[PDB]
Amino acid sequence: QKKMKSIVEDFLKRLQIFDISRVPDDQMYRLRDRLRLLPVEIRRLDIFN
Amino acid sequence: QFDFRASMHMLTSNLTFTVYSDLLAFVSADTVEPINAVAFDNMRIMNEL
Repeated sequence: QKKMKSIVEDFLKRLQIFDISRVPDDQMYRLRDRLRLLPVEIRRLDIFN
Repeated sequence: QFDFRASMHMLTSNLTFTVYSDLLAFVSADTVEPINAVAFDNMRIMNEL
Protein backbone atom coordinates (compact mmCIF):
# COMPACT_ATOMS: atom_id res chain seq x y z
CA GLN A 1 0.00 0.00 0.00
CA LYS A 2 3.05 2.30 0.08
CA LYS A 3 3.31 4.82 -2.74
CA MET A 4 7.03 5.38 -3.23
CA LYS A 5 6.76 8.82 -4.88
CA SER A 6 7.55 10.50 -1.56
CA ILE A 7 10.85 8.62 -1.35
CA VAL A 8 11.88 9.74 -4.82
CA GLU A 9 10.60 13.23 -4.07
CA ASP A 10 12.81 13.35 -0.99
CA PHE A 11 15.66 11.97 -3.08
CA LEU A 12 15.36 14.80 -5.59
CA LYS A 13 15.00 17.38 -2.83
CA ARG A 14 18.30 16.27 -1.35
CA LEU A 15 20.13 16.82 -4.64
CA GLN A 16 19.42 20.54 -4.07
CA ILE A 17 19.55 21.51 -7.76
CA PHE A 18 16.11 20.37 -8.98
CA ASP A 19 12.81 22.10 -8.28
CA ILE A 20 10.55 19.16 -7.45
CA SER A 21 7.48 21.33 -8.06
CA ARG A 22 8.41 21.12 -11.76
CA VAL A 23 8.90 17.32 -11.74
CA PRO A 24 5.79 15.26 -12.63
CA ASP A 25 4.95 12.06 -10.80
CA ASP A 26 5.57 9.90 -13.88
CA GLN A 27 9.20 11.03 -13.98
CA MET A 28 9.57 10.29 -10.27
CA TYR A 29 8.21 6.78 -10.78
CA ARG A 30 10.59 6.25 -13.70
CA LEU A 31 13.38 7.27 -11.32
CA ARG A 32 11.94 4.78 -8.83
CA ASP A 33 12.08 2.04 -11.47
CA ARG A 34 15.70 2.83 -12.29
CA LEU A 35 16.68 2.97 -8.60
CA ARG A 36 14.91 -0.33 -7.93
CA LEU A 37 17.35 -2.15 -10.23
CA LEU A 38 20.46 -1.01 -8.36
CA PRO A 39 22.06 -3.14 -5.62
CA VAL A 40 21.94 -1.88 -2.06
CA GLU A 41 25.10 -0.47 -0.49
CA ILE A 42 26.94 -3.04 1.60
CA ARG A 43 26.53 -1.38 5.01
CA ARG A 44 22.85 -0.57 4.44
CA LEU A 45 22.20 -4.05 3.04
CA ASP A 46 23.82 -5.73 6.05
CA ILE A 47 21.87 -3.54 8.48
CA PHE A 48 18.66 -4.49 6.69
CA ASN A 49 19.68 -8.15 6.81
CA GLN B 1 -83.25 -12.46 -13.18
CA PHE B 2 -81.15 -12.54 -10.04
CA ASP B 3 -80.49 -16.11 -8.89
CA PHE B 4 -78.84 -16.59 -5.51
CA ARG B 5 -77.40 -20.01 -6.37
CA ALA B 6 -75.82 -18.64 -9.56
CA SER B 7 -74.36 -15.57 -7.81
CA MET B 8 -73.00 -16.97 -4.53
CA HIS B 9 -69.29 -17.73 -4.86
CA MET B 10 -66.32 -18.27 -2.58
CA LEU B 11 -63.46 -15.87 -3.28
CA THR B 12 -60.07 -17.18 -2.19
CA SER B 13 -56.86 -15.24 -1.62
CA ASN B 14 -53.95 -15.05 0.79
CA LEU B 15 -54.45 -13.77 4.32
CA THR B 16 -51.63 -11.23 4.03
CA PHE B 17 -48.24 -10.52 2.50
CA THR B 18 -45.87 -7.60 1.97
CA VAL B 19 -44.80 -6.58 -1.53
CA TYR B 20 -41.30 -5.15 -1.92
CA SER B 21 -39.98 -3.05 -4.80
CA ASP B 22 -36.30 -2.29 -4.10
CA LEU B 23 -34.65 -5.70 -3.85
CA LEU B 24 -31.15 -4.21 -3.83
CA ALA B 25 -32.08 -2.36 -0.64
CA PHE B 26 -31.82 -5.79 1.02
CA VAL B 27 -28.16 -6.11 -0.02
CA SER B 28 -25.42 -4.75 2.22
CA ALA B 29 -22.73 -3.70 -0.26
CA ASP B 30 -19.20 -2.64 0.67
CA THR B 31 -16.05 -2.14 -1.38
CA VAL B 32 -12.37 -2.82 -0.74
CA GLU B 33 -9.92 0.04 -0.38
CA PRO B 34 -9.21 1.39 -3.90
CA ILE B 35 -5.49 0.79 -3.32
CA ASN B 36 -6.30 -2.94 -3.15
CA ALA B 37 -8.81 -3.09 -6.01
CA VAL B 38 -7.89 -5.82 -8.51
CA ALA B 39 -8.90 -6.48 -12.11
CA PHE B 40 -10.19 -9.63 -13.81
CA ASP B 41 -6.66 -11.06 -13.85
CA ASN B 42 -6.52 -10.81 -10.01
CA MET B 43 -3.76 -8.17 -10.13
CA ARG B 44 -4.24 -4.61 -8.93
CA ILE B 45 -5.96 -2.25 -11.36
CA MET B 46 -3.19 0.33 -10.92
CA ASN B 47 0.24 -1.08 -10.06
CA GLU B 48 2.49 1.99 -10.36
CA LEU B 49 1.51 2.77 -6.74
